[PDB]
Amino acid sequence: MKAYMFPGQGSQAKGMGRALFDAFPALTARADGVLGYSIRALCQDDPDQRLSQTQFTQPALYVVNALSYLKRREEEAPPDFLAGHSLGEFSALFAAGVFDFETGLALVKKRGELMGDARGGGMAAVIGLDEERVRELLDQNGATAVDIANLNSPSQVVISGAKDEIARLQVPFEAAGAKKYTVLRVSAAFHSRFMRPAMVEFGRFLEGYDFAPPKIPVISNVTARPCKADGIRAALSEQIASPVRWCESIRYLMGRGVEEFVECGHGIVLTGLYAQIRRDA
Ligand SMILES: [Ca+2]
Repeated sequence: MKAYMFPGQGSQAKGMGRALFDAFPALTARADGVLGYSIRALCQDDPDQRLSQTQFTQPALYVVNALSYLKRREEEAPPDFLAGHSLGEFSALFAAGVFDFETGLALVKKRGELMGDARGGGMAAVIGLDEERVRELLDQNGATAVDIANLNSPSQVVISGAKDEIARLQVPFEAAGAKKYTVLRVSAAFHSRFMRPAMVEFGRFLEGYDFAPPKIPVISNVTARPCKADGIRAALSEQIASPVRWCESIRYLMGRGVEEFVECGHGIVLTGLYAQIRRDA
């Protein structure tokens, strides 16, 4: 059995998707229709570093992920399971037939606007400590406005919360054995109950759409279990205010009997996470 993994923010790069745009002109033009700019120019030329601005990053990654998937479906057998990292979930649900290409793109455009417009708090990526050790350190250092935002591998965790606490935790984390601690360039403390207003707004936005049942199961970042057909809105809206349970999602699939994990989209970010999850499991 085989799973496709769709990457999210952080995996974008100038020049990405070039060959896919060439091969899928209809979807390239349809994407332009939703966005109002050339999607190819955004990805290839990266005008004014817009690719690092989340309201453009998210559409770019969605389109490249979606076209990467369709290329794979022409050339090899369908996957048995799908999973996407944050933005990646939207491309996973597109692949599963939950919504059409345009709808998915409209949803990520809105997601990018909400997250770009978000204010308050920050985030840091931590390499070299497990979840338990991270939780212990937050406690020990009195960081009661900081929580775990991403569980990406057994040694890769993202934390999220009050800006001053995110700053102050760096040295103690490094002294505890973190191989790297990097304060991220983001608008706000994503993936905490802090983002509840954005969650509510996105949920209400999603009421205006009509979804179809997934034809291939999609593992939710919120639950680390397959999305229910009647729970698409909760899975997508609550995701932005909930911890991203990526490591658990991959372990769930391994426990189900999935042996092959393939990254579907630009880069090798999820491939590297998979190597670490598999090495530990
Ligand atoms: Ca509806």
